[PDB]
Amino acid sequence: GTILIDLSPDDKEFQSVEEEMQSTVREHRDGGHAGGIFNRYNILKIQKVCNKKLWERYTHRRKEVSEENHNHANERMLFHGSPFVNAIIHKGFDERHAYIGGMFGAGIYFAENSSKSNQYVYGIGGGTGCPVHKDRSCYICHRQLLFCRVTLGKSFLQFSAM
Amino acid sequence: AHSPPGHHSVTGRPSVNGLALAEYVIYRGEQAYPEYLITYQIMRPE
Ligand SMILES: COc1ccc(C2(CNC(=O)c3ccc(NC(=O)c4ccco4)cc3)CCOCC2)cc1
Ligand SMILES: [Zn+2]
Repeated sequence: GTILIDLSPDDKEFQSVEEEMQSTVREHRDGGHAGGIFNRYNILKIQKVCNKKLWERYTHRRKEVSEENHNHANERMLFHGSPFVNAIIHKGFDERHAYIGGMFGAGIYFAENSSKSNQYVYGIGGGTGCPVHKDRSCYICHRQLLFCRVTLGKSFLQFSAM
Repeated sequence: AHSPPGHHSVTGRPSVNGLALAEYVIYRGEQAYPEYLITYQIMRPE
């Protein structure tokens, strides 16, 4: 049910999404171990993800959460990076596959810093890096993140020691 | 497995590194929509 619509570089949408990517890079405490050494990205393509079924599922839940939270979905746009991205765009997110305990427990993780999500594209801690060169800092191989619409509702505030 | 009772998500907020932004966790796939697929390379600094 999923179609991917290629956006052109002069589209305002291409440009606002790239700017969110680029501007939310930070330095990481591992010196680039997991995700590599970089200050910015080379954006190769941005596709809009269109699936009627996943969109309706989303807005149905959004409305439920909103009514539970003084008409406030608390909707954000956030990054997700993992090796599950190809499965996710076709099937939607699935909490059953999201069973590994992270810093904040099991579940589906998103980030405000694109560079944080970049740490996970090849696996936990960057896994063994790219499939072709085994290089967590590969500057050749293509990577993929999702920029996602996320309903937070009433979000539990967990301060972390990081 | 589940959001804390009476919550719909978790906000994980760095308290030491003041330059690090938040991370978030949800427990139901229907509470996110993957809107943009971004294909990219990291760039080697000069
Ligand atoms: C093998 O590399 C990884 C990379 C990162 C992670 C952590 C975050 N994990 C998720 O954010 C996550 C995992 C799985 C899915 N899976 C799906 O949504 C799905 C739909 C169809 C198939 O899968 C959605 C989200 C696990 C918790 O510590 C932070 C990273 C786990 C495995
Ligand atoms: Zn490579």
